[PDB]
Amino acid sequence: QSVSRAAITAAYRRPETEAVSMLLEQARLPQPVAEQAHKLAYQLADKLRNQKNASGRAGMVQGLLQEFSLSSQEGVALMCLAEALLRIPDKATRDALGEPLIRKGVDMAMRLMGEQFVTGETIAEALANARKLEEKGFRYSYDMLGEAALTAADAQAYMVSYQQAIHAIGKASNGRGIYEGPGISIKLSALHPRYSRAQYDRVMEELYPRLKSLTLLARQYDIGINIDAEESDRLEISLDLLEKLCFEPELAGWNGIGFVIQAYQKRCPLVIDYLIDLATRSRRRLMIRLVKGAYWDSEIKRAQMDGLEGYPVYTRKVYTDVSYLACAKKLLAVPNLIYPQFATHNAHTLAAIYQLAGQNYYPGQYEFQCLHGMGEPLYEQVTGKVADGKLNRPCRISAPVGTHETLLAYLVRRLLENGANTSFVNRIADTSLPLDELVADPVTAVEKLAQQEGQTGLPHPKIPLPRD
Amino acid sequence: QSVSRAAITAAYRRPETEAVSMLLEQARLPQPVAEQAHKLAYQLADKLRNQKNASGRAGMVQGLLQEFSLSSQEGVALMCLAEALLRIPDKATRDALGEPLIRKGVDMAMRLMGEQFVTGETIAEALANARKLEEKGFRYSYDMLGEAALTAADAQAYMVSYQQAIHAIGKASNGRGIYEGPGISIKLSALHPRYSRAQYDRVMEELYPRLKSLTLLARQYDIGINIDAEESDRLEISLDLLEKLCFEPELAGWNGIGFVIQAYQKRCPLVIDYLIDLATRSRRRLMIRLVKGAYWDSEIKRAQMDGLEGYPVYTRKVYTDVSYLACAKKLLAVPNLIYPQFATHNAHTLAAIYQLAGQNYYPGQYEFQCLHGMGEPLYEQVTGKVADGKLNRPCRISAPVGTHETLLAYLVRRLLENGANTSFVNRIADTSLPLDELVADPVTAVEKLAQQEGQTGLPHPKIPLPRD
Ligand SMILES: Cc1cc2nc3c(=O)[nH]c(=O)nc-3n(C[C@H](O)[C@H](O)[C@H](O)COP(=O)(O)OP(=O)(O)OCC3O[C@@H](n4cnc5c(N)ncnc54)[C@H](O)[C@@H]3O)c2cc1C
Ligand SMILES: Cc1cc2nc3c(=O)[nH]c(=O)nc-3n(C[C@H](O)[C@H](O)[C@H](O)COP(=O)(O)OP(=O)(O)OCC3O[C@@H](n4cnc5c(N)ncnc54)[C@H](O)[C@@H]3O)c2cc1C
Ligand SMILES: O=C(O)[C@@H]1C[C@@H](O)CN1
Ligand SMILES: O=C(O)[C@@H]1C[C@@H](O)CN1
Repeated sequence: QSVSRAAITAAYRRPETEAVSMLLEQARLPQPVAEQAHKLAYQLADKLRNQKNASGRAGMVQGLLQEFSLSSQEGVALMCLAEALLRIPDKATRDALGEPLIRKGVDMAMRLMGEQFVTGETIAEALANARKLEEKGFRYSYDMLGEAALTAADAQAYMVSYQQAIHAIGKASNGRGIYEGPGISIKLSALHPRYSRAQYDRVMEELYPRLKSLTLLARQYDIGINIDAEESDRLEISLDLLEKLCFEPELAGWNGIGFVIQAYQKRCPLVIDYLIDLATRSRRRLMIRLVKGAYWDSEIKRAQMDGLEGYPVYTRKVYTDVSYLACAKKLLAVPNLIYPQFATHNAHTLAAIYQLAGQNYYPGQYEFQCLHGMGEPLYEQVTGKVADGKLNRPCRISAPVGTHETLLAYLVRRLLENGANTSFVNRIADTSLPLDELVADPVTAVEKLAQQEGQTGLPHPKIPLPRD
Repeated sequence: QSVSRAAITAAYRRPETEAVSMLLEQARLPQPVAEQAHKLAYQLADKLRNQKNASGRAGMVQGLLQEFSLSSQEGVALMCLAEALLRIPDKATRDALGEPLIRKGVDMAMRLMGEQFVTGETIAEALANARKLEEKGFRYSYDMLGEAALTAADAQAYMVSYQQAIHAIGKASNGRGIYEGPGISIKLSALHPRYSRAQYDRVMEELYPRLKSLTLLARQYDIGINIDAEESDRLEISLDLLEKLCFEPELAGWNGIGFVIQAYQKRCPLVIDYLIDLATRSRRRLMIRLVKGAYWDSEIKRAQMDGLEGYPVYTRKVYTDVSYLACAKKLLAVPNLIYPQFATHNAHTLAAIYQLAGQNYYPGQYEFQCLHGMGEPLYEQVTGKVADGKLNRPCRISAPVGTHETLLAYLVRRLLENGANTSFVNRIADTSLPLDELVADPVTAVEKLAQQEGQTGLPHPKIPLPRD
């Protein structure tokens, strides 16, 4: 392997104490920057939590819950009485006074919960809904739902769906280009049957020509085409595919190839070193989506079953946060080689990147990204005019496109993401968690754990090594 | 009295059968127009009811509620099971498996429920919030809360608050003018102590100079100034004040004087005849807000206590709807004399006015109006570009300004309006009421009642004449 590819391989499952300790100083925000990040994060989070005065109203209730020492079901009774009294029109009057059921249930629960996350049933419908936010400075990436093709027929249908989508998105883009215009994202697992266990030779013979074909088509329309990151044991083959793609003569001088990297992997910073070298060698600017990672629960389960030396992902959420910040700095350092796209719904992460990107933002420096149904509220504070009290930073919304028949896997990942006690979007909804705790700096949090536990980067107490 | 003033007086409490029968043909929409009104009303109402697919989702539930014959608490249990199952990360695993308390309570209930209806605590705060919707084509009228001044000191404080508000609104308007720019609305009951029983001479000596002063100030800034309509026994004195105001030399050639008329009053069409004559004589275009009326519950109570010959308002809601349509046609007929401002949250009423206004709309022909916290959803379909799927008709939002100390009366009127089974905004939320019933034409509804009951315009069966 090349020097950079070899380094990736060696970092695959390196001990967490080692991995985290190495990231810490790369992730640490300079005192000035950290303060500004905190203030901005606090502000974003406060505005989000207090949208319709939710907190102000809460304070009003408790202010009476004590003046009468009433229970929850008590204060409510009083409000009910007060409401009835306020409905008296005249003040004087007021004053004076089998398995199919289970299978169907899961299917329906999936669809009801999934609606919030899906932009459209078809690409035409999705694209029709774009103007509203695009006119506000938002951008879109269309995510054709459906993954892990099991059969040759399945993969072919996905291929056809991508091609049609590119034509549609490309026509809608109308030459807006890879930055301001919409793009598409693809899953390699959709393009090859049984990708999960597919061998190198067959992937190169069969998947690659499909990847190349879609990419050439995207280039014809000048839209971004992003390669999604999936399970960790497919990282290596995805890099091999990316490597080959970047050297296609027909793509020379075109910077629309995108690639996701997952900060929850120990390999992430090493993947970045490789990508930097690849952009240099292939003479392009890569569009890189930095995400934390959507498959954590499965990654942990998988590793515990394979009984290997360790995990390919961190076991404490705060370590993934630290990894993201360290990786963000690396990406921001090389604007000639990478267009960083910072996917996050986390107010601290957003504010940290905003400060790390430095003075003198220009549109092509970077963008934020979010998932439809999750990020719009946060980014409505971010994308738009400074005069309107926004940050004037672009956000690209990932917009799922598909019917109920393709929704399951995506929906499950969203449930895990939204339901996890560790998730920012879960904690922001816990009004008992103080804002300062919510937007706490991850590097400092890691150092606090280190002082308490006796060393930096210990694994989660409840997630022992697979061999234990 | 003049011919027009005399006609108003004679119509004060005319029998409902007579009043309604007289309105019917003036209100009747030409077959073509009625159909277009129905289609548009249905569309507006459907989009409002189905915002986040509320109905589509409802249909999905019942589709299973029968396939298993499950109770409400039953289907819910299944969804709960399905949700837990969908939280299993790996599919294989899933598959295999005293009076102060009362006074305080009323105060707090008032404030919690009132927030949705109040734009700002102060005029500066209110004005700061205007750009968002103004940029979308909305307009504002600021409603300084506080009415029915009891003391001289009270009225003076209201007067000062209005003056300060005009300066603020006028500065914010910045010469946008009476149509495109914000205006203010005032209550005569705020400007004179014990207005409810005030005599003509004292009102002319004391209230009028205040009204004149505010109006001259509004003219200096070229903003609209609207006289609110209050209880029915103050209609006459309000007309006397308006009459005098319209002939002030300093207001000559200025068309910013506004006046509300209430369609629920039997006098409404006669007031319009008077206003038409007044605009002609005083050589101005009057800004007229046609509203249905906010004091119905109190009007009925008042009449039943005074034991008079009849009611000054209709006793069936559908009659008020008919009155509004008849009155709207009268206003639209005289664009040189009146700028009609159609206040309503009712999709049928809106659609009917839209069609009645005819072909070749121009911005200065008319506007719609709504209350903050009630009308924005409906009018988001209306104000804005045709290309964006809107109707391109302006709506002016009435924006209450004030603290909790001035909120009570306004809030109570909003509770009655929102809570009434007869209110459009209440019925649209009743998903068991078919859309077609919701947007049913009021003239046809009245004719249906007439055929069933044996004559047109009978009073509400539950609201006998006061002397009964
Ligand atoms: C536009 C877009 C494209 C995306 N593409 C991909 C993609 O191709 N592949 C993909 O994998 N994800 C992808 N993601 C999504 C992504 O990974 C999740 O949305 C993300 O991890 C949420 O991070 P956050 O900063 O919003 O929330 P945060 O609440 O701050 O962090 C959330 C998360 O931390 C991690 N985590 C949770 N618990 C632990 C733990 N105990 N130990 C270590 N880490 C933990 C997870 O990665 C997790 O999702 C994409 C997201 C967006 C917005
Ligand atoms: C910008 C603005 C300014 C306003 N200014 C004033 C004002 O100065 N004075 C004022 O009085 N109102 C004023 N109103 C408000 C107003 O009168 C109510 O908002 C209104 O009546 C609601 O009508 P609607 O078409 O939205 O609802 P709809 O549901 O179609 O009709 C509602 C109503 O019909 C009436 N009604 C209810 N029951 C009966 C019945 N049994 N018999 C007869 N009629 C019945 C009422 O007038 C009532 O509010 C204003 C409203 C707005 C938007
Ligand atoms: O599948 C997922 O969970 C993420 C989100 C999308 O952008 C696609 N990759
Ligand atoms: O007081 C009311 O109820 C109405 C609404 C405002 O426009 C003022 N008049």
